[PDB]
Amino acid sequence: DKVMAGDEWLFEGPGTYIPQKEVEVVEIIQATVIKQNQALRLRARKEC
Amino acid sequence: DKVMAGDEWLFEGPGTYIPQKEVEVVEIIQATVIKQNQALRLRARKEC
Amino acid sequence: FDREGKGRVTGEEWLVRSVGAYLPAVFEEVLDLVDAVILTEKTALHLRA
Repeated sequence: DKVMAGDEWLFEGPGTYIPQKEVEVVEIIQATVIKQNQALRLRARKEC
Repeated sequence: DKVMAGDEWLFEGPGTYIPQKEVEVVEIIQATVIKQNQALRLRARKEC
Repeated sequence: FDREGKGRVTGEEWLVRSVGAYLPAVFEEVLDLVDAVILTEKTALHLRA
């Protein structure tokens, strides 16, 4: 698979890309953090 | 007997081979250890 | 966990009380590393809801 267009959509999994300081698509985030007991609550959102 | 292929299988007994630091098949283990009273319990195993 | 909804996250489990197995994968462990408590002599559990 490969994409030549797009709105806002994140993805994880595979990888060969090297986080280039020039362009890493937008931003990069490594590793999996949350332990076992760490629970998370999320909100709807939206601005203005 | 002689083998030109194989998975994981160990064997003891005869010998003329000289434990070459280059290749000794995999690893080498000399002598018989356990005395009389030494009892041993083994487990199934398997990983991942 | 992006906006409002959850991407894929799932909370479910089961345990391997099996003897002999490395355990860690890709630097991280399963989630914890413990040896056998050597269980129940005359204890039990009370299950509620």
